[PDB]
Amino acid sequence: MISKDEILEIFDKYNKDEITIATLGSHTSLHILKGAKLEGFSTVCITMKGRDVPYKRFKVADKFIYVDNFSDIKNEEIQEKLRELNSIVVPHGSFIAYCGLDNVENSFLVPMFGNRRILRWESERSLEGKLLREAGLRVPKKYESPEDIDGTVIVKFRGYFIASSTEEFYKKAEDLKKRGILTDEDIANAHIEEYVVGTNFCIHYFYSPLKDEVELLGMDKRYESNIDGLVRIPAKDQLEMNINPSYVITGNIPVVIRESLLPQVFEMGDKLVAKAKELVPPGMIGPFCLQSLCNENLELVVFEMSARVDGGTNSFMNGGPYSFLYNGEPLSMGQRIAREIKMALQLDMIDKIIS
Amino acid sequence: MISKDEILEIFDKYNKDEITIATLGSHTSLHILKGAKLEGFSTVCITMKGRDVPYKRFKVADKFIYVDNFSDIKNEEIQEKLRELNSIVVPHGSFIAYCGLDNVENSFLVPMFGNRRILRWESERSLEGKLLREAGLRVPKKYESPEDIDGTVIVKFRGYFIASSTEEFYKKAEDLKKRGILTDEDIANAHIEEYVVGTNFCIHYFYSPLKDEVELLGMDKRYESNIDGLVRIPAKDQLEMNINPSYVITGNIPVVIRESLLPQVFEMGDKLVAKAKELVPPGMIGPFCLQSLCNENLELVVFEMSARVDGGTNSFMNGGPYSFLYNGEPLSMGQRIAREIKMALQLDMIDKIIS
Amino acid sequence: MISKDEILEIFDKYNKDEITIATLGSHTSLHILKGAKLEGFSTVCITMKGRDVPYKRFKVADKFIYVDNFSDIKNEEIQEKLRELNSIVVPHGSFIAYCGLDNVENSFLVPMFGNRRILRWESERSLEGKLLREAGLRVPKKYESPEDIDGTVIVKFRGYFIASSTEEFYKKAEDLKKRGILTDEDIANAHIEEYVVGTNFCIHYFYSPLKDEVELLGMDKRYESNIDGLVRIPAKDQLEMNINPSYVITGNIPVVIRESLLPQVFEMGDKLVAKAKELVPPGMIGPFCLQSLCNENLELVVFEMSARVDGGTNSFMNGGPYSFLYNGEPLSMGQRIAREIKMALQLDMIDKIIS
Amino acid sequence: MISKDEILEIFDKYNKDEITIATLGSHTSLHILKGAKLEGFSTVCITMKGRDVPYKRFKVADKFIYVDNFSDIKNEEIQEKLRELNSIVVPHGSFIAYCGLDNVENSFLVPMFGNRRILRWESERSLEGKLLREAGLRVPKKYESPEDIDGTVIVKFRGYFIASSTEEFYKKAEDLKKRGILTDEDIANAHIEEYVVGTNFCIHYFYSPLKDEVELLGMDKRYESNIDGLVRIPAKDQLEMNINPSYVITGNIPVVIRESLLPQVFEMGDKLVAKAKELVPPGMIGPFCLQSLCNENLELVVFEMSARVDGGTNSFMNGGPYSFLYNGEPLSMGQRIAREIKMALQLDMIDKIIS
Amino acid sequence: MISKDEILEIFDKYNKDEITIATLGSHTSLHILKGAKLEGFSTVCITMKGRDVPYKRFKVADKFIYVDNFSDIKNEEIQEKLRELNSIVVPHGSFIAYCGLDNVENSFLVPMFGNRRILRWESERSLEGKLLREAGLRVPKKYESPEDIDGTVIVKFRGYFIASSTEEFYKKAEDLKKRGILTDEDIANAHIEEYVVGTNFCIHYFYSPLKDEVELLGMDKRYESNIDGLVRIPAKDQLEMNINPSYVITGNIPVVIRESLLPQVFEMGDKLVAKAKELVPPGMIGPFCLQSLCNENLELVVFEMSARVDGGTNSFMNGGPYSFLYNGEPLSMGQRIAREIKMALQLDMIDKIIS
Ligand SMILES: Nc1ncnc2c1ncn2[C@@H]1O[C@H](COP(=O)(O)OP(=O)(O)O)[C@@H](O)[C@H]1O
Ligand SMILES: Nc1ncnc2c1ncn2[C@@H]1O[C@H](COP(=O)(O)OP(=O)(O)O)[C@@H](O)[C@H]1O
Ligand SMILES: Nc1ncnc2c1ncn2[C@@H]1O[C@H](COP(=O)(O)OP(=O)(O)O)[C@@H](O)[C@H]1O
Ligand SMILES: Nc1ncnc2c1ncn2[C@@H]1O[C@H](COP(=O)(O)OP(=O)(O)O)[C@@H](O)[C@H]1O
Ligand SMILES: Nc1ncnc2c1ncn2[C@@H]1O[C@H](COP(=O)(O)OP(=O)(O)O)[C@@H](O)[C@H]1O
Ligand SMILES: NC(=O)c1ncn([C@@H]2O[C@H](COP(=O)(O)O)[C@@H](O)[C@H]2O)c1NC=O
Ligand SMILES: NC(=O)c1ncn([C@@H]2O[C@H](COP(=O)(O)O)[C@@H](O)[C@H]2O)c1NC=O
Ligand SMILES: NC(=O)c1ncn([C@@H]2O[C@H](COP(=O)(O)O)[C@@H](O)[C@H]2O)c1NC=O
Ligand SMILES: NC(=O)c1ncn([C@@H]2O[C@H](COP(=O)(O)O)[C@@H](O)[C@H]2O)c1NC=O
Ligand SMILES: NC(=O)c1ncn([C@@H]2O[C@H](COP(=O)(O)O)[C@@H](O)[C@H]2O)c1NC=O
Ligand SMILES: [Cl-]
Ligand SMILES: [Cl-]
Ligand SMILES: [Cl-]
Ligand SMILES: [Cl-]
Ligand SMILES: [Cl-]
Repeated sequence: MISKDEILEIFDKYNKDEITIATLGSHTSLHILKGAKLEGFSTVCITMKGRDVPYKRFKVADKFIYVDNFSDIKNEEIQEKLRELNSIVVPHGSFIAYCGLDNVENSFLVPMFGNRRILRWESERSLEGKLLREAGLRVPKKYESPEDIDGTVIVKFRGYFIASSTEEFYKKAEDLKKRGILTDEDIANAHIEEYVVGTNFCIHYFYSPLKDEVELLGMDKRYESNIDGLVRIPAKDQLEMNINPSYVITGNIPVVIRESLLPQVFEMGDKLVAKAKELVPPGMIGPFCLQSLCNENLELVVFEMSARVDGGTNSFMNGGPYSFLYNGEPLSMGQRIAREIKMALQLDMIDKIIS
Repeated sequence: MISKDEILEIFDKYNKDEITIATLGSHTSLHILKGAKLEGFSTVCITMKGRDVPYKRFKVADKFIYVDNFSDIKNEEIQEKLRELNSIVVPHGSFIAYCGLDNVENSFLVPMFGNRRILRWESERSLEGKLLREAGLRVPKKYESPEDIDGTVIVKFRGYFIASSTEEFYKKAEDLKKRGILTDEDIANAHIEEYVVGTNFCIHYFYSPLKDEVELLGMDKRYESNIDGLVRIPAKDQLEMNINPSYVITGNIPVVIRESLLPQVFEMGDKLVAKAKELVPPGMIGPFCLQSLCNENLELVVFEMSARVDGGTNSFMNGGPYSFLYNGEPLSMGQRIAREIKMALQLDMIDKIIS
Repeated sequence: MISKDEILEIFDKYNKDEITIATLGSHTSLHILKGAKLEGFSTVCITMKGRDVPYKRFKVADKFIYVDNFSDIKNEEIQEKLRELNSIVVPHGSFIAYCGLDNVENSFLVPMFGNRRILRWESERSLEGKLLREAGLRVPKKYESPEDIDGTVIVKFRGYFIASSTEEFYKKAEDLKKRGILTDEDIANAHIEEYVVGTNFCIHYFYSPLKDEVELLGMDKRYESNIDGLVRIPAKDQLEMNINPSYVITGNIPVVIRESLLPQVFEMGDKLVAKAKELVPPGMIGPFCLQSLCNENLELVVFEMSARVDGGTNSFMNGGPYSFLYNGEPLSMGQRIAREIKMALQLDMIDKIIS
Repeated sequence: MISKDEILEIFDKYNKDEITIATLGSHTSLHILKGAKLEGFSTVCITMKGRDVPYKRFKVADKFIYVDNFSDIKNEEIQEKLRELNSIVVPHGSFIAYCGLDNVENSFLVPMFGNRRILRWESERSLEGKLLREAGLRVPKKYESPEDIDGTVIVKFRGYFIASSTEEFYKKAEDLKKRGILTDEDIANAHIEEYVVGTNFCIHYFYSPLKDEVELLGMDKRYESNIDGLVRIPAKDQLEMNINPSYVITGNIPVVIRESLLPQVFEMGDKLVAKAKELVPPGMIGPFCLQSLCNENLELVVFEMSARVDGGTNSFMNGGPYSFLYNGEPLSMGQRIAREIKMALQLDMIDKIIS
Repeated sequence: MISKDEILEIFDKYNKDEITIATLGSHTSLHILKGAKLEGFSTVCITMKGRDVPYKRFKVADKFIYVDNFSDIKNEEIQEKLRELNSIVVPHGSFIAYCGLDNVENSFLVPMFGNRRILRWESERSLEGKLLREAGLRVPKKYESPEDIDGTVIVKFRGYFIASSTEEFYKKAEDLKKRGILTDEDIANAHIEEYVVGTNFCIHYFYSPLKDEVELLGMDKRYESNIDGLVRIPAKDQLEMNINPSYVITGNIPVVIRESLLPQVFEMGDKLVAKAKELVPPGMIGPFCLQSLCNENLELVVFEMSARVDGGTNSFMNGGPYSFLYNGEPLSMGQRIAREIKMALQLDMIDKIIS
């Protein structure tokens, strides 16, 4: 429901000499907050007892807003403190979850960097797939039912698994059932897709509304448990084990793509951005991620996407190979975001970047 | 054919107050170009429609020379524009390929950073092997024919494969034949070598003719498709698949060697450089790479080498652990190259570094 | 035996205007030395013929103390040169080994950064396990004998191996016996523990006595041979091989943890530090490492620890994502150590950091 | 005559990927050019034999356009080279003079940073005085004729002189006549004004059209010959001399104002800018200078002004006390100008800053 | 009256995770505030309508506390806002004046950087002279009455004047009387001292309680009106004028002393600091200034001193020749102060630096 005009009129009651930057103490905040500081902003970190330390030892947050549980960040109490601090909020991962995405779309009355509406088109696999499909991006083939399985597939609902046949599907579905990890409910709605075999590049872009431009900021590959520990076990020993792959994100590892694939990489960000404009105006605002896999035909296949800032950006908080190129600075995505805010304020174009 | 005296006399007609740096928009250019800019140079990027974007959004090239296809970079038209811009060319990967290595050795009349002649000793496995062998470097054992196969071997001609027996060789050779990936022609000339099992360090060195010194700039490990995606599949599931490993370079990942192996690492660069002096004078000039594997006996075995700048340097465009040590700067290899140029110009020693 | 008062009285005869920083040319020294230089210190590198080059080409050491073999660093001759240079020694890895840990605890009369006593609690698996256990840290389950083996286990004594049964244990123990890699002596004392399956984070902390605070400096994952080369071989091909995993450290790869796990990460450093205070006063001083594995339940399990600086810090000599956050500098662990020294000298608190 | 639309249509035929920055090798160019380089621009310096060295040894210009005499910079030949290089021209001091201000206002068909029209309102004392007067700025009292002289006055036409009476006026007018320094022509048009006695602050501002804001960049005091050498002679000795003060600008000396006078300083820039908008639209664009004198009542009296960049900015090419405050950078005025250009290009607002 | 224990107990109720730095928008604040920001602090500027602009355009203050008149900064309302923001106050010049020094010594209940008590020993010429005299510093000779005048003297009470005889004294005293500038009241209390003829060095020191050390930060020479404008008038013309010298501080100019005089310069800071310890414990804390004159015998004579930060530090907000030497940074005095605060907080030694 949340209107833009409704948000622009909250921002107007804002002391424009004292715009702070706020976000939740988790996910990507360290460099969101550090990046604000580096751009001259004072930073507000929503945190809680037990989860505050890293924001305290990294000296990255000027003001803390402590909650009892991160769940409370939907409360009017917290929204008020945030408005009283003239904070623009930088959403992420974790913020959407603890706040709840409905609360974010119509209950969270705090100005927010980026296109609010577009946060749903990422929460929903149908919307996400629509966008990537309509944008004209390579996605893994979808499979309506386990009977369609005609190659290796991955099956999504931690409870992930791999299958090369309909038979293998239920064999495994059953396994994860008789072990409590999967309920017949999840198994019914199971999303089955082509298992793309290749190299992982989670590619972090920044669309600048001010500059009307898609920028490449960086790239990481996921570091997942247990899978990445599983495959570090020799095949002989893996076969002697009764173990299921899990794919819990635990970290990220820096990587750079082959330079001749940047034209492809940029086109992918352009296309996505150009279609998101039509489907969810104003479209992709600020940071977004294409989580892709490079098959052996040097084709990047997008198996997931983020419409906010993605966790992999943590791999370059001190800047990386790509973010450096612009101005030879240790530029993080957090800071890149802070700059857009800064510059928008300075050109009186805050309406191009908040919602 | 291209003479040095012939090149020095092209460079003389050059406005020495306006030396630019040129290269082709691909492979390693981003930091070749950015590194020039950082050293005060104005940069020329040879590019083409559709492949130009990343050099435009990274603001890394002052002048573009657009071609219809990168193939045209052999044309006299392009050579002239380059000479008229007082450009020293920085070769790479991609440049050799689109230009063609014959054209580079006797048809490309533009001054070029590094030892021109030595670019062949990298194109040819016989020369390369000679050099590494004569330099005194550990290389994987070669195998004349599939009958000699007495361990695990890798077989080179994308169409790579692994074999642990003569039988397995043809079994697989056939596989890649009946699937169009390999023609009996490639299979006949198949290069078979010891499969070295260990950790990948692509080690980037810089020989400075001015300083007469081998420098360590950085290290990456290859990120290859589909192999690195293949091995991320659990053994159980891999066995249920009918899939062949491919080894297409798609990216690079930063790594540092165990410090006690740097003496070995430096000796390897010294030896290579000292033998390349005798075999292909003036020898290794500027950037070169030993693509090695560290076996469990902490011995680095070189399975490949580059005599120009290697793609892995992209892993440290914002500088890395090793390039930092010299002056605490975010030093890339591109910039290290620009500096040599700069300094050579300033000491009037351009003849120690171009050809 | 070495007393603190005994060490403080060596340091007093020191020219406090000329404190140098010394360490051994290996392990982590490059950034220990570079970090000293960056903090204004003059640096002393103990080296030897053939192992000196990298410290010479990296221009990181002001004075070399050449030995015939690194073994000699216990000699009174070397201790004297070091005292005459007013050097505080920064221990590491390699230093403990060549010097010998007994020699370090009671024969090495040179001031040393960090808690001397605590270097043993890392050399001994019983002490180490006590500390991690008492600190309240997750460790892999221990197994008294091969008969207790009831899951996958790893077995430690290069000569490492994996087992999923008592039968498999001896099958493999025998293998490594009949191949000379393992003697019945090692096999008897074999340490058997739960094979933790997950993502490797070697987490580098710095306890500051001055600031009384645990800082997070960085993280790497080990790059080991042959294992990490072994698992890069396709399962089908691995099965056709007769090859044993080895786990020789050859390098390190940068990684960042999922941000929501930093509270856990910091608590682990706090707990360790708080227990080391009681067990080995003054406790953990300066750099220490928890070498952990993140299981799929996002629990970090510590399978090893260093009480001095760990080799992985080499992954961020030009600084990393975490070290950056403090002051936006390319901060290495070597430099972080130099700073503590510097600052201790300046506040006249050298007794909080040497021993 | 020169139209804006006329200029915007020259700029359109410009390759927007290759905008260079050009100016004349003199006056303030060193930091105009260096500041461009630092912002990523390639720089064009118009120079001539004998006057080129400092731009060559400072490595500040990528391309030189040599003229026979700086006078030629009006020629169509030079305008074409400049248009072909996609150069935006940055006017100064010296450029106006050698080019001639008429040629600049209607004959110089090269895009130019800042408000073209406003360059006249600085060439003419009547316009200048109007502006400062209408802006509401303190100026020294004007004196119609030598008979009005009722205090100390300075008299302007090198040929300057000071008078405290009508009698003294002609006494001195005669002196400079019978010595050839002044012709009866100059003496007739002599401008006579109140001699303001106080401290010199030449205050360099930057109006940003993008940010719609007046910024304080720096301050210098003039270093003039012979006056500043004259007054360094003891009074006793000066009286024994027959010497006339001259006021030839030879250099500049850095100074900072008393902080409590910055509100006054900023108001002066605001007022000037706000009136220049009405009188000469778009008004003051970019760099301008109020050359003032602080009387003992802490009132700043403007005795001169520049509507382009003023020579004093040379006092802070490595940045100064005020330019630092914004981002802690060594920010020069040249660079501040380059940034505006850069940013205007990036927001597609080149029409707010060229003419 | 204000107690330390009384202040330490205000600071305890402070959120130690959110210490801000506050001061008054004037005098030296720009670099006090900027220096805080650079050290990670969030900054509070007390300002008022009309005087706020420079702190707004320099983006140097995160939070403004607007007053109706700077006088109000004594109000409990303002003290509360400041305590609620966890602000340590950095006194200066302007702050003492608007707040009133009595209010500062016993009515201003906000923690304050430096030794509170010592602010009086600077307000009073008797205390100041005692300190400089007892410290063992060269001061100009004092003159009890105009009859003692036996050389050139300067006479202090804007209303300053110079005299070389008793006769000249009253001649001039009368002049400034019959012109309203001096009342018989001021003339009675007139302070008469030796006119020291030499070069002005206002020398800015920083005593660090943490480091127990006097540091040299920088040096400026005063730029005063009308005197410095007066002496720029030729002697002949000055004699034709009826003008009185005034000495209103309007600005500052950077200068460096002859290096061989630094031993003297440092001794002067040591002595002052060592005597201030005895006379006003804890003594000189943080920034202080010796405003001296170098006579021709290379002896520095202190004619004034500041016990807080002096306005001349504005001459090096981007750092200067001396502040650079420590760490090669553009270190201002504001930042040097912020660092002491930072570091004191980090070593839990806030009691060594506040009062
Ligand atoms: N189509 C696919 N082919 C191969 N691996 C995949 C595919 N989709 C996902 N994965 C692996 O499983 C992990 C979880 O996938 P997914 O849940 O889609 O990403 P996320 O949970 O981060 O949105 C991915 O990081 C990737 O490594
Ligand atoms: N002797 C070998 N042992 C194991 N792996 C190898 C060997 N040679 C090559 N490889 C793997 O195959 C990839 C392709 O090898 P190669 O074609 O020699 O390198 P490039 O194509 O980059 O010159 C390498 O990056 C390496 O990972
Ligand atoms: N409990 C475990 N589970 C899985 N892998 C392990 C375990 N312990 C060690 N390893 C692997 O074997 C390597 C050697 O382990 P260890 O010898 O304990 O470390 P280090 O030799 O560096 O002290 C580790 O780097 C890790 O990759
Ligand atoms: N009204 C004045 N009172 C005192 N000095 C002045 C006055 N006007 C000019 N001067 C001095 O003479 C010099 C030349 O003045 P002017 O010619 O107006 O400046 P410019 O030539 O730089 O435009 C100035 O730099 C200043 O030092
Ligand atoms: N003893 C002296 N000899 C010569 N000049 C002096 C002397 N004392 C002060 N002055 C000049 O007069 C100015 C005002 O002096 P004073 O009022 O003592 O300093 P402040 O007002 O800054 O405390 C000084 O900046 C200096 O230039
Ligand atoms: N790559 C990362 O480091 C990363 N960390 C967290 N996420 C995502 O962030 C969301 C919330 O993060 P968390 O559980 O740490 O609060 C999760 O749905 C997870 O998919 C990540 N992935 C993408 O944002
Ligand atoms: N490591 C890398 O990122 C990398 N990228 C490209 N190359 C080599 O560069 C040559 C040309 O590169 P490309 O196909 O991107 O134009 C290829 O033969 C490839 O082996 C690479 N390897 C070595 O130069
Ligand atoms: N991770 C690393 O790069 C690393 N390099 C060396 N070490 C340890 O350092 C010790 C001595 O090192 P070296 O063998 O290079 O002299 C060894 O016991 C080894 O376990 C390492 N691991 C931990 O310190
Ligand atoms: N302050 C300076 O260094 C300075 N240098 C040159 N100017 C002005 O510049 C004009 C041209 O300079 P020049 O003679 O160096 O080419 C002159 O009218 C002179 O008044 C200066 N003053 C203002 O622009
Ligand atoms: N040197 C300077 O720039 C300077 N500016 C101001 N002061 C002193 O500061 C006090 C208050 O300053 P103000 O009048 O700008 O608010 C005055 O007594 C003046 O002597 C200065 N001198 C010493 O602090
Ligand atoms: Cl992102
Ligand atoms: Cl290379
Ligand atoms: Cl460590
Ligand atoms: Cl200006
Ligand atoms: Cl001071």
